[PDB]
Amino acid sequence: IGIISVWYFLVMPPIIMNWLRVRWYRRKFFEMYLQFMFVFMFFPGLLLWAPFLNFRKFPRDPNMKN
Amino acid sequence: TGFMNYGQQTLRAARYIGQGFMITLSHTNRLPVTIQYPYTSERFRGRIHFEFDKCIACEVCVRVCPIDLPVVDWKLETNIRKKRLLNYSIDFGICIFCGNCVEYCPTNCLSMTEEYEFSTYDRHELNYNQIALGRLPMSVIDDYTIRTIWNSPQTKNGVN
Amino acid sequence: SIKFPILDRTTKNSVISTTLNDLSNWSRLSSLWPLLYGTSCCFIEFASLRSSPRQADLILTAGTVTMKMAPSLVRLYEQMPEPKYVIAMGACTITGGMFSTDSYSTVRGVDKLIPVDVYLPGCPPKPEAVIDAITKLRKKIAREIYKDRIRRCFTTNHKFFVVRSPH
Amino acid sequence: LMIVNMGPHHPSMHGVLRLIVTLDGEDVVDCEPILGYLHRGMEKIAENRAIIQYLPYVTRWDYLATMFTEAITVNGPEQLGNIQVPKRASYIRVIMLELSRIASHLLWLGPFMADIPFFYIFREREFVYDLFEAATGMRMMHNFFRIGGIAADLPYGWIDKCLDFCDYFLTEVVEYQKLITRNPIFLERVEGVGIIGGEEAINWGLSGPMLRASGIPWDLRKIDRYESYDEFEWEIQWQKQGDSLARYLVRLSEMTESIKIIQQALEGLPYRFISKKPSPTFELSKQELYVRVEAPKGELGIFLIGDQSGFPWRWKIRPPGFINLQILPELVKRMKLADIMTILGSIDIIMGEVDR
Amino acid sequence: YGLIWIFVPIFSLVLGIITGVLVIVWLEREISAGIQQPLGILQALADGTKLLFKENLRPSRGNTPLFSIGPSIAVISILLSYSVIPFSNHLVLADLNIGIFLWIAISSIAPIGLLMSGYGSNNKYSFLGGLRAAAQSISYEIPLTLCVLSISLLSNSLSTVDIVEAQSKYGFWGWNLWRQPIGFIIFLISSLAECERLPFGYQTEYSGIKFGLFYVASYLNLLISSLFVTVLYLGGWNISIQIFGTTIGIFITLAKTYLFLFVSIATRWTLPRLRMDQLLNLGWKFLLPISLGNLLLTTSFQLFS
Amino acid sequence: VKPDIGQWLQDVEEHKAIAIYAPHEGGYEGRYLNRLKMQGYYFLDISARGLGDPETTLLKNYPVCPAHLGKQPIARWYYPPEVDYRLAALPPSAKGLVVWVLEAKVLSKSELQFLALLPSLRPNVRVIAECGNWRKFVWKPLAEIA
Amino acid sequence: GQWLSSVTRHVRIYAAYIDPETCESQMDKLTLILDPTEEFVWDDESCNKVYSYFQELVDHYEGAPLTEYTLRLIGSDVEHYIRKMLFDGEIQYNMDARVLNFSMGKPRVQ
Ligand code: SF4
Ligand code: SF4
Ligand code: SF4
Repeated sequence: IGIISVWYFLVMPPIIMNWLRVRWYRRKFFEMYLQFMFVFMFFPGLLLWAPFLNFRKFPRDPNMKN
Repeated sequence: TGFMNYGQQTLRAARYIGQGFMITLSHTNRLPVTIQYPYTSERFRGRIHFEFDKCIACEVCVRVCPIDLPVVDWKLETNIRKKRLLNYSIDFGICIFCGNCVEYCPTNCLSMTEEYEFSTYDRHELNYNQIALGRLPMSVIDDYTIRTIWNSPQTKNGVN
Repeated sequence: SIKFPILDRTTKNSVISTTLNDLSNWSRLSSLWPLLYGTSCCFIEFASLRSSPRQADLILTAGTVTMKMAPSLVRLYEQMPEPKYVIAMGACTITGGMFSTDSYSTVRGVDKLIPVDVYLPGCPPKPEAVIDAITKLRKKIAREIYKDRIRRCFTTNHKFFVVRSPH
Repeated sequence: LMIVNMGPHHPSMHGVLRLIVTLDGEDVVDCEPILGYLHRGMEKIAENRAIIQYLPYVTRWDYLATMFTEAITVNGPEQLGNIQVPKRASYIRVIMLELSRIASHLLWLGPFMADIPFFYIFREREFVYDLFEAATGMRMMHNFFRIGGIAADLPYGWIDKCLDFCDYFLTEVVEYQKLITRNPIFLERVEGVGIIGGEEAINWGLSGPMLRASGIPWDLRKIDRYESYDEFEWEIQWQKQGDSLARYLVRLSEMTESIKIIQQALEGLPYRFISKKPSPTFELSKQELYVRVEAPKGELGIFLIGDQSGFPWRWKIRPPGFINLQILPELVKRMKLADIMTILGSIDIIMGEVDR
Repeated sequence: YGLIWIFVPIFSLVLGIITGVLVIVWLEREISAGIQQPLGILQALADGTKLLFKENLRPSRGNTPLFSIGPSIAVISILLSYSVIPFSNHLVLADLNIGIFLWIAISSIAPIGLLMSGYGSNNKYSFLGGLRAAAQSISYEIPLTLCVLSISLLSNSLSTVDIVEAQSKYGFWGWNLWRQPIGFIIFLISSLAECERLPFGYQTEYSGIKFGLFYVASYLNLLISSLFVTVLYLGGWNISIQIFGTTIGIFITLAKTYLFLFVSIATRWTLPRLRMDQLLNLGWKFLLPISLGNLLLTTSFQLFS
Repeated sequence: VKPDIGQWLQDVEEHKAIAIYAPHEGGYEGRYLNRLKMQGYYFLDISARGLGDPETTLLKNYPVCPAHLGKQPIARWYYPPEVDYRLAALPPSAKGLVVWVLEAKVLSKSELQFLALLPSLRPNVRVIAECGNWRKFVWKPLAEIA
Repeated sequence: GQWLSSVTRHVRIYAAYIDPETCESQMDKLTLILDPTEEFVWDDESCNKVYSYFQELVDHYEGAPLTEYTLRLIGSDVEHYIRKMLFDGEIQYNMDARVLNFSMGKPRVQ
């Protein structure tokens, strides 16, 4: 069960959060309904992915002018 | 048959709850707009842009103001009609941005901008100078987190 | 002309204690949750952005405060006394607003009534101005390390009876 | 008889007010409305300020519809000096005043439906404030009323959005009309209150929705020939059901009547921005002039005794809703703590014009 | 070994219900961000630590033991009855011969915490609010335990794992949605209405950790009512129309409790307060007689079984 | 997030002029200010969104000019300076430096930011903690463009 | 109602049964709470001087009805006395609160 636990706690949560990102607007309320059910079922694996956020913000083709 | 009338009232109630549930389920489909943080036209009347050498005489900002807040000291220079203006002190805690002297200026060096991010940590910091009031705020197209704000259009559904 | 602090040392200088202080401060800077406090022209930002008057310590004063409003306001701050502060989100919570000269029944700012961290431009700005204000406040609380839990009560009182004349 | 405090932070959000009641049990029987909370002293400062300086001050009265306050306080000096407004700017003023009446009634029924949600009306309100931004530029803090009309001109996008507002707005209005016929909780939770009739609402002080709730076709701008009201389509609510749902049908019919007025005024276009502007500064005369306009709450009024100076010698305002607040001491006698929320909703009042 | 294997289902269950109340907080925030238009997942723990690290805020009233244990009993009255849920054919906390009956007792000791809250607060506001909250916890208990009784009468068992197995005989139609939809409506209105959620304070002196206790007690009340929606009407782990059966069954019952969370929060946002008179008109003159009515119906119907 | 390193403290004690490129994503900015405050220092605040002539405001006792509401006179008095009075606002001796926390990178003028960074080089106990125009991550670039 | 006070910064009337910091119920015992916000230094001898001055002011200014207007007058000239005491340097500031707004203006070089 430790193999299945690290599988469900490592492979699942970035794909789950990615499906939460890329399907935030492209959804029926049926689709938002099943996504809400999925994110309710799939909560405590998202603890190692909650503070880290890397591929999130570039809605252009900009340059790092900082 | 009073409990039958209670049942008929709840039948009409269940019909209304189902119809209003369809209405609210359709109301939950407001996906494209979603106003939030970024993470208007020229008459925003936000932060007031000021120019120092174009400000010359008539002191109309201290007169048409509803509270008379502007404090500008001036000493007349001889034979050249120069008032020697100094320290254009505007307190935005005193200021309402109600906009009288913005359009009532004879010089019209008072113009408005779109800046409103003046939430500060102290009240004595709000006493601004004439060089702080001459700063171009922001070109809001040129941010990596701000897209085009839906000014002319509405419900574009183009971000997705 | 100011006073002098103590400034002896920082006793909690382990990695675990400063880690817990940083995490508790950042989570304290994350969970604003205001009790709203509208009932004025700055209530209009609430629809774009509890009821127990001792719960929410991170309230911002988004309202036009008057002299008759002031006893209930200082009682409500007595109901939020120790942990957190208030944010002035109105020119009338700062300078008295547009009636700063001639208004008798309106206080010239709550800066003579309550400790205020952040002063706003005042009259209803855009709904992201309150977001920038609570972000600044989060940067302010992030500077705070909970003052190393350092405590003083004055307790000034006269037990002589006043020359009273009630109704 | 446990005394309710009725504190400053109400469980509802309709202003700050004081309604201490003895309430023997849950039946409220005696009302003592204490006011003075949102007070500014408009009269003495208005005596100490000019018209162009108390003209930014007319925003703190009925700020859910700010066109009415500045409209009546600019229509004061227009009829005082007998300066003619051209027909184009006056009709555009009629359009924006009826749009502000629309905004006042929808911003009433928003938090009223929230107490008894926000984005069910904000889908409309974002385009409504887009119309306010295309009309004057501000959200609700406009300063665009002159003696000759609007201070600026209408842009070429605002007339197109005004043409689009009718089939953007009336469809969701009539989708919101059928809810009270469908949903019986409005037929059982706000049904009943408002038991005053017409001969009594004329008797005390009432005007607006509380006077049109009894089936009286009352209108100032129909009796007084003002802004050519008999040209446009009118249907003043003669709904005689009395109660609070009668007031809701009154407000739906007033919004639909304003929709009909604006829809007939979409293609009217009978004429510049400001007529009679030689100089930036002027004065006022000394007459005995009380000017009034059809408020959304009923006969907003401006009393004026002149000084022939830069300052008015007397400036007293008769607000509609503050005279409409007098009837609750009589509409408190046989109701509940669960009823006073519906009462202070159906008064349709904010405390900006109350204390002032 | 003598206590580790016994403690770890309790520990895993406490961690599971903390994650579930995190789900309920951020899921009501997500439905409010859908109907009202990452960092947000940890914002709920930030809420919990904002409510945790605070001031005690004790006034001058001399009811300090009741002031301490008021919100504590309000938490216990939900937390003690999480030993009851058969998430699968295994991983239930106890065998629990009286399954739902202990839940009815622990949910019935909740007005004790409500009256202890109404007396721990030296305020007439929270006094009247504790009276109202205790009275609506009392008032909505009877059709609640009536439809509980009717489902346990269909199953002829009180133990929850037995009724969860018993729902899977006819198949998809064997669930109690198609056996008692009327009693399902009873359990819907009793689940939504009791927790001061579907109609509507009384925390005007409780602050700091006690306000957080009332917070977590209300949302765990929502959690346990939702998990009984799962294990009564929707099914525990059966989708008919080793180790992996437990792992798929916990996903099935969590999808069912997410379904009821979405239905409950949506019905909260689309219904207002019953204004406290139709509330009791419902729970006494309407809801209790029709709960007795479908009790008589299921009593007549179990003769042939 | 939360990369455990005090390299920003090394930058503020080495360069003492760093643009804090950090978003409006909550309070992820004051943690290094809290570590400077826990080191015995004292940190006060400023903002360049309405600060004009910054060297004439931090020194040279810029004027008070109280805003009369049409009732009082001009009363051209001289208020004490910003950072000179802040150096006068250190009553004990254990305070090693004074941190000037600036939180407005826009409306700043590149020339005047270099003038303010040179004013952080004027007093040895002055630390410049300016903003960095709100990048997505937390970047501590030094005053190179200014 | 029950609160009868004119409470500002550094001056709070609070005519209630307050011996210690626990509020109550209301009586003729005016409990002058000073400095709620930790704005100035407020040494104990100077606090005793200001409290004795306020006692002399409420002793010489009574005789009329002690309603709210006398409370406004006595808090107002008590704040004038605190301002003229801090301007002469008897009351320094604090710089230990999170604001330190310098509510009475910066002391000049005069
Ligand atoms: S800016 Fe306006 S008020 Fe100032 S001197 Fe010029 S004309 Fe006069
Ligand atoms: S911006 Fe507005 S308040 Fe300020 S001086 Fe100009 S007109 Fe007066
Ligand atoms: S400053 Fe003006 S808009 Fe803001 S709260 Fe006060 S009166 Fe209202």
